[PDB]
Amino acid sequence: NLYFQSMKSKLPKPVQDLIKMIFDVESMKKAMVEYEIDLQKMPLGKLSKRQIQAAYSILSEVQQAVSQGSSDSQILDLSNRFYTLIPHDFGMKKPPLLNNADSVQAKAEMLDNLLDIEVAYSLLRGGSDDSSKDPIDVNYEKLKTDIKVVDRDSEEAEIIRKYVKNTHATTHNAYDLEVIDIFKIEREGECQRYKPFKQLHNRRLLWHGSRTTNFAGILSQGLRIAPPEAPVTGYMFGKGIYFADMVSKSANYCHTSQGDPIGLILLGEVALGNMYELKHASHISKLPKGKHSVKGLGKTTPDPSANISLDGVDVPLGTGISSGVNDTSLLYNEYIVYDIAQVNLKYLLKLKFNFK
Ligand SMILES: Cn1ncnc1[C@H]1c2n[nH]c(=O)c3cc(F)cc(c23)N[C@@H]1c1ccc(F)cc1
Repeated sequence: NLYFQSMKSKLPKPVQDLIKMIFDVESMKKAMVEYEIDLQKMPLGKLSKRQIQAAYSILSEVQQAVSQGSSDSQILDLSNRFYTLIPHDFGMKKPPLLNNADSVQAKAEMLDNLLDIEVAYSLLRGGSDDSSKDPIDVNYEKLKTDIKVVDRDSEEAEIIRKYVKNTHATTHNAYDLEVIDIFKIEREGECQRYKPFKQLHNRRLLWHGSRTTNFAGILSQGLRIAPPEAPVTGYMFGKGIYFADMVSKSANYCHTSQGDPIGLILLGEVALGNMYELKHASHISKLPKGKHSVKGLGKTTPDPSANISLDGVDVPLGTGISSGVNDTSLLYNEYIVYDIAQVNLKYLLKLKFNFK
């Protein structure tokens, strides 16, 4: 042409850092190490969906054996089959026999994380690996998600920072949160998928935290419901998509540590409709007619008189008050939907966790 075209990224610097953080191979590897996976038998590139599906089904059979009665033989078999799919490093300490709810639930949570890691990794290795363009921009494109920095002095940013400041507490005072960057995101196709559900009333802007190593999968594919193969163990309100109205609650699901103290949390617009309100666990197959979601009532709720609207989207950013709620085990509210299309992701926050 007339111009020299640099091989540098065409993205702004905070977006570049976001892409590097979510495609960080070192983090993928650390996760594998923490799970004690044998990395020579099962390297990052060897993880597959079919493998993960089959391992979930095994865990469901373990769960059925725990609730409905087991033999030693059966349990040993299921453990052997699980570890054949997800090989364990014998250089490390003996792996747990899968014969109890905690182990089942820890392994299911491993599989959720590994699935998103596999997604990230396959996106990363796929494509034209030619230098026709910057690696950062190529990996950005693969997310099929528009990501823009929200200007810090814009209305949106002031509202968002307020939602964070107010709904962060002195209870989970392990850390305070600091907003580093606010991104506006739009996943390809999601607005169209969401449209019909926009018709329902009670649309709310709610938090959803997750591990950083899951975000490539989250952005490329959107928030998902655990598959049918996955065990039900540990799903307080069954297999759906869970959100909080207090940033403190969602931030726990970032599983950030003093070692890596930055996490990512979403704000999504969720079409709740009529809410089935509950005070304790209850695994949900069907929902009562008239209801389109569940709300788990907590001891603490954002002050409803300090609530705001956006596009006719309720933003419950009031400071946390005692809900007055009688006989509940939940510290905080939760909201669950059972159809992936009831969610429209709007923002992604990068936060600093300042531990004490
Ligand atoms: C599995 N899952 N799917 C969507 N969200 C989630 C988790 C969770 N993710 N992110 C959140 O912010 C969150 C906010 C809550 F108030 C409550 C939540 C969550 N419970 C969820 C939970 C449930 C079962 C489980 F074995 C692990 C974690």
